[PDB]
Amino acid sequence: PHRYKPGTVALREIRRFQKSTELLIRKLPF
DNA sequence: CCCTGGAGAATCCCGGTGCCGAGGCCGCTCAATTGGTCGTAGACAGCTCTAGCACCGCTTAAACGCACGTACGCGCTGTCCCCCGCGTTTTAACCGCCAAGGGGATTACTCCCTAGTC
Repeated sequence: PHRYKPGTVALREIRRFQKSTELLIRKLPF
């Protein structure tokens, strides 16, 4: 099982967003 | 007791082709310079006047050490509860299908506006 401990992918995924700069909110519901 | 070979998987990175738009080029174009005025407002004293610099001696009011003392931030213990990674499902926009008006241009019939001579 390729299950990582809670938070192991969290730091990576935070890095992924804080690199990005796009719109985080879907336009139609807004 | 704790370290790692192997493996799974995310990262860094440069080819490697397609695209749309940044920048250059063209044609106006309108607003900053500039001539003058004439009179406005601030620089230049100038008289004034007004609060502060330093000084004096007190007065106990705060400031600091010493000693008691005591309880709280922090670090130890344990459990427990609840949120995540992954697996399965369902709203959620997007692009095709159809037959009918709306309309904007677009051209055809024609009809009056225009203008000639026996």
